[PDB]
Amino acid sequence: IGMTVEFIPHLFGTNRRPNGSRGWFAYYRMGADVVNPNAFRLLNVETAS
Amino acid sequence: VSSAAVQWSWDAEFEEVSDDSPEFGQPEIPVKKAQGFVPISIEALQDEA
Repeated sequence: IGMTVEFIPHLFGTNRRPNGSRGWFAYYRMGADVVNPNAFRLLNVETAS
Repeated sequence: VSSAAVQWSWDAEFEEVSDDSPEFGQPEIPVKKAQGFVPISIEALQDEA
């Protein structure tokens, strides 16, 4: 899912009563990984630890 | 039916609101009866003018 934005009309407080505020909620989803780790080559420059 | 007025308040930014519930009441009025009675005689109702 791409970026989606929702508008919350009423925030609440400690005693479950309106406090006079509003917000924006936004989210998206993805995931990725490597299927085969031999099809790549990477160079590592190790410094003295 | 009788009622009071809502109690407002002065609040700062991002402060939860108090509970303002008006209190109702009900006046009530009963109805009573009054009576009078004056007897009269056949002779009196006829001979008196």
